[PDB]
Order: sequence, then C-alpha cells, then structure tokens
Amino acid sequence: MENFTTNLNQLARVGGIDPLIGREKELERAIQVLCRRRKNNPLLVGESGVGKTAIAEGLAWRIVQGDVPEVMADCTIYSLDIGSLLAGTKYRGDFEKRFKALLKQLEQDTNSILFIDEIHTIIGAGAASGGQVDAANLIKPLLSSGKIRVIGSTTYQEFSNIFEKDRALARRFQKIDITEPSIEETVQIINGLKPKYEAHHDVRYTAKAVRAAVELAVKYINDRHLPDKAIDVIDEAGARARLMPVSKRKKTVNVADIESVVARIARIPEKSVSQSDRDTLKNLGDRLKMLVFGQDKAIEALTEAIKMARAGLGHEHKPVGSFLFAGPTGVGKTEVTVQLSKALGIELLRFDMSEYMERHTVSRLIGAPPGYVGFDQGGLLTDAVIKHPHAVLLLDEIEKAHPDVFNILLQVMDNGTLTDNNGRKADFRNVVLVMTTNAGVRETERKSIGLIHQDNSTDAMEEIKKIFTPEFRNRLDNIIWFDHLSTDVIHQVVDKFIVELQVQLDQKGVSLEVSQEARNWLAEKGYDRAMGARPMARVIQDNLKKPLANELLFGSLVDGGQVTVALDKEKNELTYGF
Amino acid sequence: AAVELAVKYINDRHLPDKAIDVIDEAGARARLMPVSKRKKTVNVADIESVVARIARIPEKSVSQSDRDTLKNLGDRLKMLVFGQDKAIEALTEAIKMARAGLGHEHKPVGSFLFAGPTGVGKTEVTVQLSKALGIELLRFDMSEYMERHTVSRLIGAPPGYVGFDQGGLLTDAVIKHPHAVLLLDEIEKAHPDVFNILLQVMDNGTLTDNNGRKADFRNVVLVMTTNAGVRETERKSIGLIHQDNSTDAMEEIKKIFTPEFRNRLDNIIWFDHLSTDVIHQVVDKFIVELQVQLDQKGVSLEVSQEARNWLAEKGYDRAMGARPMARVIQDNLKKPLANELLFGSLVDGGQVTVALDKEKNELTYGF
Amino acid sequence: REKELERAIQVLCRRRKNNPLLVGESGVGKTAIAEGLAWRIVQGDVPEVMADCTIYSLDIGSLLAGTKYRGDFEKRFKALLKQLEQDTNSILFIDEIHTIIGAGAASGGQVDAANLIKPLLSSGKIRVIGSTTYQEFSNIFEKDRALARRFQKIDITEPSIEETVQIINGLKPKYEAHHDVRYTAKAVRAAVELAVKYINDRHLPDKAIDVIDEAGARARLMPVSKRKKTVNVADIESVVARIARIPEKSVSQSDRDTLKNLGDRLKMLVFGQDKAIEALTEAIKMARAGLGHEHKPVGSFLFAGPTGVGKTEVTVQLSKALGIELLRFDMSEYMERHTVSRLIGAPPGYVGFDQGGLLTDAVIKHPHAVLLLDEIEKA
Ligand SMILES: Nc1ncnc2c1ncn2[C@@H]1O[C@H](COP(=O)(O)OP(=O)(O)OP(=O)(O)O)[C@@H](O)[C@H]1O
Ligand SMILES: Nc1ncnc2c1ncn2[C@@H]1O[C@H](COP(=O)(O)OP(=O)(O)OP(=O)(O)O)[C@@H](O)[C@H]1O
Ligand SMILES: Nc1ncnc2c1ncn2[C@@H]1O[C@H](COP(=O)(O)OP(=O)(O)OP(=O)(O)O)[C@@H](O)[C@H]1O
Ligand SMILES: Nc1ncnc2c1ncn2[C@@H]1O[C@H](COP(=O)(O)OP(=O)(O)OP(=O)(O)O)[C@@H](O)[C@H]1O
Repeated sequence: MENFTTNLNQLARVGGIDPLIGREKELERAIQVLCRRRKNNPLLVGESGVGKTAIAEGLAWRIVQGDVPEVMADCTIYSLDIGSLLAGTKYRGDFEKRFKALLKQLEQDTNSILFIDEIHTIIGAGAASGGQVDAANLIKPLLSSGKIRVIGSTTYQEFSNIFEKDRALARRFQKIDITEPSIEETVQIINGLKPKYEAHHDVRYTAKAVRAAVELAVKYINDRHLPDKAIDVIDEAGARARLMPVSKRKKTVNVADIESVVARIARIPEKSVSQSDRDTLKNLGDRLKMLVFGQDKAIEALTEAIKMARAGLGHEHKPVGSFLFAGPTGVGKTEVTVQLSKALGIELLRFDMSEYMERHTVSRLIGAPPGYVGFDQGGLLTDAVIKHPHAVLLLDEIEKAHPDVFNILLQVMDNGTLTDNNGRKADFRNVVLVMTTNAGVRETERKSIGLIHQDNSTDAMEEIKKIFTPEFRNRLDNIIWFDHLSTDVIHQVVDKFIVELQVQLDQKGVSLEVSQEARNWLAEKGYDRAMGARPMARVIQDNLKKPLANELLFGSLVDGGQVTVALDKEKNELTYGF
Repeated sequence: AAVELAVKYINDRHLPDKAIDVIDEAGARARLMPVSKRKKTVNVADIESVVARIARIPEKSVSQSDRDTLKNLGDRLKMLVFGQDKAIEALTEAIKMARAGLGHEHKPVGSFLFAGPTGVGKTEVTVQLSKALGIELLRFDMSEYMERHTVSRLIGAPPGYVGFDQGGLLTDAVIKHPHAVLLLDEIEKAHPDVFNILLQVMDNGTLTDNNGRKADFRNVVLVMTTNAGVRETERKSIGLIHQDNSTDAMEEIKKIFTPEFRNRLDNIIWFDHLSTDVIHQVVDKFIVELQVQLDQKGVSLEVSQEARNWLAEKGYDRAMGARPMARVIQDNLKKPLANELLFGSLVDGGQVTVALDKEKNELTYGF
Repeated sequence: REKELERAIQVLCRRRKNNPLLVGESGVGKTAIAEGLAWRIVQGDVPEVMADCTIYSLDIGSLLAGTKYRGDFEKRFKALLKQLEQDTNSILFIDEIHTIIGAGAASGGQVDAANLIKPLLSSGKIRVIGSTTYQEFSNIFEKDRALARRFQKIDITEPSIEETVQIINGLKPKYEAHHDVRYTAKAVRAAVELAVKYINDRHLPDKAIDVIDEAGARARLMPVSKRKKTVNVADIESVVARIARIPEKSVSQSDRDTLKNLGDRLKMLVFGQDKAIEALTEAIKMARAGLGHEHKPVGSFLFAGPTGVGKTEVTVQLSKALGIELLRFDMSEYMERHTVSRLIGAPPGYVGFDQGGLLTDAVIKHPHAVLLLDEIEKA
C-alpha cells in the first residue's frame, strides 16, 4: 500500500484538495452507505465534470477539517492507483500477491476506506490465461463481507457499458447519483474555490465576473456540466489575465474578461461589437448594394437580422435569422447570400437541395442510425455547423428537396439545434439561415385567359403556402420576394460584368475600355425581364469575350496592347483594337 | 414494507438482498440519528425514505415545500402561457395525482398529446412545466426519426453492430433522469414504427434497451406535441359562412395515431387559437423579454400603453398564434434599438422612451 | 499563428486541465504549431512563462513496442509520467492523440494510456499538448467524455492567402536549400493563388507548399544536364497545371494552333451544323484564353434536333479532337426519380452506400473532360 495508494487525509490536510462546497445530500448518502453492515461501499455515478471525485476526495477534506459525523471522524481514505499494481508485475502470481497484500493492509487498519476512481478500470490484470478478473475475483468477498469499505467513482456511460456487466460487482456497492448543481450552487462553488484561482493566478475576480461566468457558460458552452464548465471560464480568464502583468497590466478580472473568454471558448464573438466592427457592420448594408442591384429590401432584411444579433437583441435560441428568398430566376437570390458571407468575413456553408430528392437523403444531413453502414460518417449538415458555428448557411433551391427534408429545419429554425446520429447537437444560434427558391415563379409568369390580364403577384399565396407546411412558414423571419430586374439595374449589371471582364483581362496584361454607347447597346440588347441578369453574361460573352478570345489566343491582342470597344451608329456594331 | 416496496421500486436486483439493503440502509440511517441523541427504531416511514432514495423517486410531499410549489403550479404557469388553461390544468392534475399517490402502478405520470393551431404554446407550456417543477427536460425532435431504422438511435444498435456501445438516446436519457418531463416534438413527423416504442411505454412505464436493461418512465411526464390537423384547421371553407374545422382536425389525428395509441394517452388536448386579450398579455410578455435583453447592456426601456395597444392590434392574426408577435416586436422595437445601440446614442446612453402619436401611429424613440 | 499560440499558452498557464488540444482539418499546421512552439521557446520568441520549458514529443509506437508480459506497458507508461512530473517544467506533445485511447490494454481490461493519464491532467500535475483532426476528434475524443474534459480544444483554421504567402516566404529558404533552387516573388504568390483556384481536397498551408516543393524538385532535376535555373511563375503554373489539367501558360505555344484549327477538324467530320461547331469551339477558346466563368463549367450546350444530324457525333468528335476523355451518361437509364442515387450515391446507412456515385467519380477521375449526357429528355 505504501507506494500504491495516496493517503487523502494526508493530502487534504497538508496540501489541500480544494474545498468541497455544499453537496450535503450526496455526502449524507455516502456516509449512510459507509455506515451499513454489509456492502457498505458507495459508488458515485454521474456525468463527467459534476464533482464525483470532488466529493469522494472532498470527504477526506471534511474529515481532516473535522466537519464530519464522529462516526467518520478519524477514518482514513486512501486513493488507489491501479496502474501501479501492474507496473510492479511481470510473471504469474505477482499481481495477486501484491493486490491481496493491500487488502490485508486495509483490513488491518480497520478504519479506512479505499477510494477507487475510474472504477470501471479495475476490470483487468488477468491476461493470456485470465479468468481472474481482479475487479471481482480478488474483492467480491471483501466487499460483501463488510471487511473493507470502498468508495468508487465512475462516468455514467462507463458505468452502464462496462461497470455494469458484472452483476456480482453491481450488487456489491450502493449507487449514488451525482447530478450537476444549478446556477446558484455553481456560483457558491466558485466562490468557495475562487481563493485558489486568485492565489494561483495572482488575480482577483469581481462579483460580476463570477456571476457572469456561470450564466454565460451555461448559455454558450454546452458540452460540459455546470460545476466544471464555469470553472474553465474562471481559470481560463485567470490564466489570461496573468499574461498581462508581463507588460505591467495588473488587473482584477472583470465581467469583460469573462465575456471575452466565454466568447472565445464557444467561438461566438462578443466584445468587438464595441470596436471597429461597428463600422464593418454599419456599412454592411451598403457594401452589398454595390454587388446586388435592386433588391435593397433583401439586403436590409439580412443586414437587420445581423445587427439585432450583434446589438444583443437577438433571440434566445434561434438562428440569427431565417427567411426564404423567393423570386424569378437570375435576380440575385443566391448571389446576395454568397456576397453576405463574403462581406461579413465568415464561412459560407452551401448545400444544394437538389441533391436531397428522396426522403432517405436525410441521412446525409444527420448520419446513419447506429448499427448501420454510414454510421461513423456522421451527418453533413450537423457537421458543417459544428465546425463553423458562425456562418451563413445557404440551402439552394430548397423547393427541390423532398418535402420531408424540410422537417429537419423545424427544430433548427425554432431552437437553433439539430441532433446528429451520435447524439451531439449542432448549434445554429450564430448561423444565418437563407433558403432560396423558385417556387411560385412558374405561376407568376403565366398569362391568364381573358380580356383583362390578371395580376399574378400572389404566387406567395399558393405555391409558397402549398409547398411549405404552416409550421415551417410560421417559423421564418421573412419571405422576401426578389423582383425582376429593371432596365436601370441592367445597366448596373452590365457595368458589373464588364468590370469582371476587365479583371480577367488585366491578369493577362491587357486592358479593356468600353464606350458608354457600347455599354448601353449591350444592356439594351440583352435585357429580358424573364431571365433577370442571367443572359447579360451571355450577351457580354458573345459581344466582348468571343472577339477577345480570338485576339488573345492568336496574337492580335497579347503583350504590348489594349483593346478599346466602341459602338458605331450606322450598324450599331462594336469596334476593337490594340 | 422493505419487502413489498422494494419489489415495486427497485428493479435491477433480486429480492433477498434487495429488501435487506433497504433494511440495512434504514438501519445505518437510524444509526446516524442518535448523534443528536435521538434514539431510533425503524418505522415504515424510514423504510419509505430509504426506498425513495434507492429508487430515485419522490417520498412524501405534504410537509414539504413541494406542497406549496405544487399547489400553485398552475398559477405560475398561467403567467407564462396565457389562455389554454385546460392544458395547464391537465398537466398539473396529473402531477398532483402522482405526488398524492393516486397514480398508476406502471405508467408514466401522465401522457398527453398536444394538438392545435400553430403559434399556440403547445411546446411552450411543456418547456415551462419542466422549469416550474425544477426538473430535467428531455427533448426529442421527432422530425429526426423519419425512417423505420431510426428507431435504433432511440434504443441502440443490436449487439455486435457498429452502434452498440453508444446505446439508445432515449433509454439512456430516461435512465439518467427518471424524474423528468419528456417532450417529443412534432411526433406526427416520426415514422410510425416509432409509435410502437411509445405504445409500450405508455402501458408499462418501460423500454428495454440494446443492453437488455430497462428504462423506467414511471416518474416521467410524457408530452408529445403535434401539428396533425393544422393544415385543415387553417383551411377556409367554400360558402358564406366559414366552418369550424376543429372537428376535422380530429379526424386527421385519429388517422395518424391509431386507437391502440390513443387509448394509452391520458388525454388529447386540442389547444385553441389565441384571443386578442391573450395577445395583449403576449405583447407584454415579449416586451419584458426585450427589456431584459436591454438591461444586460445597461439600457432601460419604457413602452407606453398606447404603444402596446398598437403593437398588439397590428400583429394579431388568429391563424398564426403568437409567433408573429415577435416579428412585430422586432420591426417596431428591436430594429430601431439595434441602430441606436450599435451606432448611436445608446451605446453609453442607457435609456429609451417609446410612445406613439395618434396622427401617424408612429413610435418615438431616443435617450 | 499568433492567436493560436496565445490561446495555447493561456491553456498551458491554467491551474488545472492545462492541456490544449489542437484540432483542425488535415494539413493546416496543427503539428507545425506544436513544434513551432518548441522552436519559439528555443529562439526566445515566447513569453518568459514558456521560456526555458521543454516540450517532448511522444512516440506511441516505441512506448508500446516490446511490452510483452503483464505489467511492462504499465511500468513504462508510469515511468514516463513520473519523469515528466519530476521535470516540473515540461510539456508532453502527442501527435494523433486520439490514438492514446487505443493504447494496448493487455486483454479484456480497461487499463491503458488514457485511463492512466486522466488523473494527472485533472490535477494539473503534467501538461500535455494534443493534436488531432476534426474527424478523429469527433469519432474518438468526443466519445471519451472524461478524457475530453481534460483538454482544451483550440480551433485551428486554414490561413488566408496573404498568410499562406508569408509562411512560404519563411519556409522558402529551406526548399531553396534542399533543391538547390531559388523562387521568384511571382512564383510564390502564384503558388498560393493558383493552388486556391485549382487544387481541391487539401488546405492552403499544405496546398501552396506542395506546389513550391514540387516546382523546386522539378528545377532540382534540371542542373543534372546543367540546366541551372530559378523557379519562376511559369514553373509554378506548370506544376499546378499538372494537377489542374489545363495549363494557363502553354496555351501560348503550339497549343494555340491546335486550338485554332479545332473548328476545321470538326467541320470536315460533321457537315452542316457549323453553328454547333462554333458554339463548342468558341466556348473552349474563351476558357483557354482565360475568359472563363471562374466557377462554372467550360460551357453547357443543349443540342436539339431531328435525328441523324450529328448531335452526339459532334461531341464525340470534340473529345477526340481535343485529346480528352469522354464521359458518357445515357440518360435513358435514369428514367425515374430515384435513379439519381446512381449518379451521386446512396445516403449513409443504405445498401450500396459505399458503391460510389457514377457522375461524381467520373468527374473526379477526369477533371478535364467532355461530359455527354445522351438523350437528356429521356431522364
Ligand atoms: N462541491 C465541489 N467540490 C469540488 N469540485 C466541484 C464541486 N462542485 C463542482 N465541482 C467541479 O467539479 C470538479 C471537481 O472535481 P471532480 O473530481 O468532482 O470532477 P468529475 O465530476 O469527477 O469529472 P470527471 O468524470 O472527468 O473525473 C471541479 O471542476 C470543480 O469546479
Ligand atoms: N441585382 C444583381 N446585380 C448584379 N448581378 C446580378 C444581380 N442579380 C443577378 N445577377 C447576376 O446573376 C448572378 C447572381 O446569381 P443569382 O442570385 O441571380 O442566382 P439565382 O437567383 O439563385 O437564380 P437560379 O434560379 O438560376 O438559381 C451573378 O452573375 C450576377 O452577376
Ligand atoms: N399562451 C401563450 N402565451 C404567451 N406566449 C405564447 C403563448 N403561446 C405561444 N406563445 C408564444 O410562442 C412561443 C413559443 O412557440 P410555441 O412553443 O408555442 O410553438 P408550438 O406550440 O410548438 O406550435 P408549432 O410548432 O406547431 O408552430 C412563446 O415564446 C411564446 O412567445
Ligand atoms: N452532320 C454529319 N456529318 C457527317 N456525318 C454524320 C453527321 N451526323 C451524323 N453523322 C453520322 O450518322 C451517325 C449518327 O450520328 P449522331 O449519333 O451523332 O446523330 P444524333 O444526333 O445523335 O441522332 P439521335 O437522335 O439518334 O441521337 C454517326 O455515325 C455519324 O458518323
């Protein structure tokens, strides 16, 4: 035992193991179990990071501090490192001699408790031959006879998958469920532990820093439990603050440092909103109007959703915003979204919904159910939002997906979550959801029969309503109708496309000038309300790019020249040059 | 009592030692009593306390603060969910019976199907119930169980398969939290094979997982929500008089959930549409949420009564429930505030006054 | 990678569970950073807190190698940890840290490297820097919750274009030394820009570097015939083009005439329908000229008409004339809605999941190709 276990009273008394705060009921049972006539061995079972070891060792602390029932007073708790019982072995029989020697020592002390953490690891030692499991074979009678007292500890999952197969062991200890504290209990736990962080990091925490670490961690960090989750924030903020005095920036850790740390851990930005990001955001609405012409209202809706979220007036558990972009083809429905993600500097997660035409294609978004082929793959959607929690999520031509696929978004739009096939949750609260569609267009573009042409603008009233179930629609922030582009827009579109052409040419060392007459001509020639801005690229392709490709490819316009294009008036034909 | 209670509440061990353990812990417990110098014998009440602790169930509520918490549970919920009183009452009645002891031998605390128009707090009330009671909410978006084979994610892969150690997500959630509110959202979206899992739960309080262990739902409140019948509810009839289609919505529910399912529910509660009175309450609720969000930035907010009356009058839509009201709040209050909070006077300001004129019915703003 | 290290240091500086885990896509510099810190410590490019501390890199294979008998592994494992605990100013670094979870427990037991490490991380006794990909982190580290709680995940993203150029400028001298080459400024900038435009299934820090290394390696085989030269933008372009399959610079050579005469080689084979020939010929020329569509296909043209008029023959002849692969897809075989899974594959969990997807594999194998969809109206 001398070099296999740790005397926890000795440790708790001299170095300290950090105080245990609260957990009155947890200890009440542990003691009542330890006080039983037989099988007086509690097992602390729970979610990782809830204080299972904190309690098991915390008991040693209470004993050395005298804060125990006299029954427990003066008893010694020893923690066993089973790794050391194997490190000292090699051939047959040495393990058992060593293992039993420790048991004899516990029996001889008579007033001691052994603590075995990771209790599910006591299964082992036997190998090659085996059948002698250690875990049960060397201790079943020790536990059932009351000769020794053992406190164990385990993760709830390990407990059911491993620590629960051996019924004989399952029967020999009393399980105590350690659940995670609530907000207040977490705050008091921090206050009790706080002096150790302040002492370790040479920092001090404000009342708000502590209050906030708990509330913020709960809201933003969701893969850990409260008592160790809020601590990471406090400890991390401490470690960060400790790196300031290096430039003499000695300071108290305040709520501002906590928010910076939570924001970094959760990858959700929070303080830059007060800095230059105010202008990046302020100007967002206009940068996008230089890329998508017309459609200002779509730009505003996106811009507004983002501003509210950055302002802090977002929702508590919804995507940044979620609206469907409907309209005629070639009007900037996907273009504004692509540009939004560029303007914001964030990842664009683009899915083509045309690929999800069968009901069973949902498995590509979620992953196969356990037990199936594609299980370890995970889901493509849930994974995309996990790697990039701050993103623009674009679902192109959503009306092409099998309609049951839309059901996947009900919980996304409403709770910001989606659960993958491993049970992990996607978190969409920092994702802008944009879905585009051509629903209703075929109808809006149809001519009616009669003397008076009917106004078919109520496409929203039929196709959008028939396609998207009421519960889907009632979760959208908006349904935004993109219009056909006007001729004023076409002129802007043509200018835009010519610039794109100029850039491709600049990269080849040549440049292009187009006269205004030539531009107006191309705009006038290509406009077709029905196809939006889509054909303008073809008009440019035929009137400017084809001529240029011949000049670029066969030597007429290569190194040494530039091309000027002008329109004549007689034929309205374009000129070219060098 | 140790013997007859252990067989009812402790189900992972055989009786000899299972009952002795109750006796032994009760013994140890009583042994730790005369430290206060109060000598004890072990009565039925001490046995019941031990079983309650071993089985992870509630003991006796009348002398507890739980008595008061339970007594006015309906009142607190009515402050969060307006209207739909009958749903609130059904939930609290089932709970009271269970704590009263007038429960079921082997069934969930109660089992309800929440049906009705959208935007009505079918989900909202369940979420608040778990908060009001202080217990874990176990959620399961049923839209994610659309294929016959998705059942294995609820109960785990069969042994020997790639998803065998993961276990089931449902049985594990229940095992970890035996006393909980279990919410199954949009249950009608799940593949019907899923309902077969629910039928046995509703009748026995239990599911066997892929490890052969059982989840005990005896202390779980089971609420599942649905939109079955909504498209029909919102349909307008042909004629001069619009018809009440709630009767057809039920026909839709009865086609999705077969008699075998329906007979295992304690109730099917058809939630009604929200009234204008409710909207006024809803608007105040949303404004308060806004005020809280603003307080977090150090900004106070006043909204006049007329501004409230107007927002409520503007946003009400009987068919869409309360969800649109939040849209009204975003456009009339949050957007203006975001600009002031982000680029203007409220950054280090801290105050905003909102009222409207009568001539334009436009809102005021500013520090 | 200043911020990536700032966080790593802040994690190492924590009181407990001060073990950063570097998680990211492959080829993004995760291990470059962990080794980079050892480099910075030695060079004095780190806070005094890290200064003078030793980072050791663990060979899991040598730790497990030879551990026969019951107890040798456990002994070696513990000896290592003891040595680290007695150093007091060291950090252990583990590549592919998810593999520690698979350390050899001898038999049916659970005593292995992860179970033996856990208490020393919780206690703050030792410091470990881990490294794993987002996929290995998800399928391995994410599952062992207790171990995962002892690491602080650092999210390492792919660098920008400007950042990639800068790492090349820093790394460059070693490629120059290794290959006996020198790289021009244009060569470096282009490796990054071109790799971004043309090389898929890789991340920048690696993608640009791979081009620099190969181009250096190409030039390394020139002064064997004493064709000594530097690596210019043209050489970088050639290397990327090897992968991209359509060079932007060779278009200026004999390729100009191969392309110029394309229209006539096709007119002599397909008669009438000159307009189809022109449509195809022009699309290619623009694409080779550089007047492409940035992200769209070379061109997409529906050929409609009476039978026996050369609609598929001209496309077949095009692929022949160009010297490129013809990918054929008979649309009549996709006569039903569900037949789409033949083109892209079955969803995960379904029979045939690992069979592939005919269209996506055809295109992936042959990036430069003519894709012909016969009788599209029959799909
Ligand atoms: N009363 C408490 N005493 C000590 N620690 C507590 C307490 N309550 C919560 N904690 C938190 O839990 C941790 C205490 O250590 P503990 O051994 O209990 O972890 P754990 O719950 O067993 O997690 P794991 O399964 O990974 O070992 C600390 O992060 C601490 O912030
Ligand atoms: N308002 C606009 N300003 C400038 N260019 C535009 C505009 N609208 C469309 N375009 C042009 O069309 C493209 C933008 O993509 P767009 O949003 O129109 O796709 P879409 O609306 O989804 O149509 P589809 O039905 O084919 O998917 C760009 O090439 C862009 O030059
Ligand atoms: N009776 C109510 N009182 C106040 N707010 C309500 C009420 N009912 C609904 N709401 C509003 O709805 C919001 C939550 O939506 P809810 O949970 O009710 O949708 P649902 O019941 O699931 O219906 P569906 O999903 O079919 O659209 C609440 O935050 C609340 O603002
Ligand atoms: N314009 C042409 N000039 C010379 N030969 C030709 C022409 N068209 C077709 N042919 C010949 O006739 C045969 C059929 O040609 P092809 O398959 O390309 O026509 P198609 O448009 O595909 O008809 P289908 O409607 O059946 O698909 C080929 O062997 C081809 O050599």
